[PDB]
Amino acid sequence: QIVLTQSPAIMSASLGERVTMTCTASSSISSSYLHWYQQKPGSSPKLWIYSTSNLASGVPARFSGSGSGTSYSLTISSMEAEDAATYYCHQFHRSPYTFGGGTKLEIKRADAAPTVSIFPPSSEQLTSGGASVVCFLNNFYPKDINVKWKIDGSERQNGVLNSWTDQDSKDSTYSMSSTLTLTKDEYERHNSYTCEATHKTSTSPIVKSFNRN
Amino acid sequence: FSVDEFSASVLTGKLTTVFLPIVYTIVFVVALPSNGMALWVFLFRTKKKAPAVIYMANLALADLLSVIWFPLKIAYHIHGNNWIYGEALCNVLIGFFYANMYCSILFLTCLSVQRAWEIVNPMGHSRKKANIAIGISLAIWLLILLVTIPLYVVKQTIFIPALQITTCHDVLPEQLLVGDMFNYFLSLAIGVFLFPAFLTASAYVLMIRALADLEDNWETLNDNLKVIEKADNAAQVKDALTKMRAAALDAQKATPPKLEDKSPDSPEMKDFRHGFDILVGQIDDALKLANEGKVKEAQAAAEQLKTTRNAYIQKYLENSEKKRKRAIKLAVTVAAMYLICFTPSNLLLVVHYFLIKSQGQSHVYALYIVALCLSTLNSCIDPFVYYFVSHDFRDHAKNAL
Amino acid sequence: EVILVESGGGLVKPGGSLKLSCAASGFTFSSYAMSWVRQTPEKRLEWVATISGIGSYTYYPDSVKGRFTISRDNAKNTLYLQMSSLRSEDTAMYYCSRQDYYGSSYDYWGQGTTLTVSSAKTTAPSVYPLAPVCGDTTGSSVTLGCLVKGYFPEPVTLTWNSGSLSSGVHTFPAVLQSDLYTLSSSVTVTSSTWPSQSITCNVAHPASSTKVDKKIEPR
Repeated sequence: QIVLTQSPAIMSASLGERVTMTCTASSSISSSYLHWYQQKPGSSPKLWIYSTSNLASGVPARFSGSGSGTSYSLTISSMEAEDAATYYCHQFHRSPYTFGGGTKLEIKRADAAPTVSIFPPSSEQLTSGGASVVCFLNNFYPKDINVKWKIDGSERQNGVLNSWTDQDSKDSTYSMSSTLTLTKDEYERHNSYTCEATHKTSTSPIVKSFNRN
Repeated sequence: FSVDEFSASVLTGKLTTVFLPIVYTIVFVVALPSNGMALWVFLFRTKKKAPAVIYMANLALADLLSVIWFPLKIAYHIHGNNWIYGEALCNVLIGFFYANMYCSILFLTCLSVQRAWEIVNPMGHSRKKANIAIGISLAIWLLILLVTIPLYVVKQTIFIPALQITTCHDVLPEQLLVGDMFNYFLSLAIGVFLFPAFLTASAYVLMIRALADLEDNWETLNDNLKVIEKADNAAQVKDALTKMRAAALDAQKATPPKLEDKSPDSPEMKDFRHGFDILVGQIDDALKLANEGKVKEAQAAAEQLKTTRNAYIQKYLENSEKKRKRAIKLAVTVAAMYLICFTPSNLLLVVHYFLIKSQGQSHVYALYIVALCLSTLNSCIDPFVYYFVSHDFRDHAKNAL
Repeated sequence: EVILVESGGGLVKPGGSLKLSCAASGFTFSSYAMSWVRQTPEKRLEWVATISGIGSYTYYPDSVKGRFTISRDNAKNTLYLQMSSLRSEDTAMYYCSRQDYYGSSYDYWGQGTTLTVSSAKTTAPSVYPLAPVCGDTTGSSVTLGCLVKGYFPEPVTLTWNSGSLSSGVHTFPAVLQSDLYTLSSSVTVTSSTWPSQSITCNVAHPASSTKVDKKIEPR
């Protein structure tokens, strides 16, 4: 049971860069046993570099894996848009045949400010039962973001539901959606609903809040 | 735990379980008694004890020390490549296999060079040259014992669950040592294969040519003799006698084939040179008549030269053309041994471990196996070597059959 | 050249039995070794079982061994993987792979099959139209939202106005919480776009067979 650690687990790189990603092992593995795999969301992880250096059929010349023993690494001479996928290192030296963590490769672009837009619970939802306060954060860079739910200044941890999206194919921007679940009886007892959104673009978070009636 | 599919098919195929044990069985039946008798002849029937005999004795010894283990080698393959005799006993077979592989090349280089050296620049210390050749053999034996250490000391057996067999040599138990294995067999393929092959080939280059030069001197002697009997002018007789003299003096310096291992100081060797002293003296008798002015009288002395040539010369220089033919057949024998046993093995040994180092598997695995199998044929070709070199081996070879 | 497809999966009751079929084409099935590799919801790959091409030669890791039974069929050219005493840890995407050599590993992969091991009942999705607040329409770009809460199992077909628009549309993936998936989707449209014409959301569930279309209204 050899443990394969992939450093880094997530990395941003602009087009035309010398991209390098390492795969570290607990014990010594033969250079004939470490194989690389490329995985695009939805699709199966297909073979890329077999036995640390040798390239598979249909794999571009820009890829040239190097490393033996304990240190192993995937090297890309020229970074491209299609390269944006998760990379896994596999070993067949000792059972169980363990897989790597996964180096998520993403396109490095200009840092964008999140466009925070709050939504009050639907009248159809309120009459039927519950009341969910949905807040959207669209187009921002990098993936590093943190949202905060506050009811009349008081921090709320209960009912907070968070969903995240991967890098876009058109402009490579990230998006986040936050939902605050409450009941009909507890929603009426409050007046204001605050929502703070910390980002690397500015020290003062983008706040979008609404007042009842 | 589980090898690649290509290896697993070979390890269950008829190539290893049927073809190999048959070829190995043949080698056992053929090589064991042939080298067994050859070793006996070199020790208890050869009373010459020349450096050539010593090299051939170790060659036969290298053969024997490997073929004796073949009954366990044959049984191994018949039972689907499964070793049940122990790790130590596996490493024994592996050791003696590669030992005969490399001893054969080195002892062939010694033998070929030695025999070529006795023609170009012969010496006269048959007792000392023998002691030297023994020491060289001990040096070779110990150098190989030391070079085969990374084959003796490493784990060479592995149990394959999917195949339910224990492979010896055929599967590398530690795939992390491929890097070391590659360089190792690449070192041997250069220093213990190519380098001795270069010295072996060029040895026959000098040997054959010199044995064709002895043929040239005999040819020039018979060609110029025919010219004198057909010539008319004094200039044609004077030059042909000077050319016939030069060829006769060079042929006297060379060693005759009937008395091979006979020292240059022996009475048999003195008889060959005695016939030349009567011949050279007769050329001098002809030149004296030619220098004075007697042309028809030079011409009559050539008839006396044919009498000495048919009595003393056509008895010793009688079978020098038969000696040339033996050297050629020897060069053919050796070349076939390199073409079949040495070249396919050493080349693929590098190729095999190169692919395992690069991809973790080699498609030449089947060729690697066939190569290693055909390499054992050298001990079947080795008796042909003794036949063309040893004169005593021929007697025991002919009398037996 | 070589293509593989996985069949089975779906919603399975924890502590049961299921079969997964892997179809093969373009090569000689007996001439190559086969294997199954799973991928957890956290996108982390894990080895399950590898079967030798010669015959019935099975081997599983300690955590998998004793439950999973990898079945091979050379005559039918279809690879099987039967399970027993299923756990909630088994909730993963099971991929089929062809192992050519140990040093070549899995050169050809399948497509994957979704396995959701849960006892949670088939719940119908609830669609709620979300719109900008009172009198705030004084913007260059107006964002519109939708929420699909309380549905099991995944996935759901969400398209704004029967897939007529995709510009500035971000469909967020569902996160499992209290045995009920929660989905959200944002659409950014021009000031003159809404509320000029009806910007409705089309939501469809395949397991429960429910198709709901909600009209987004400012009040």
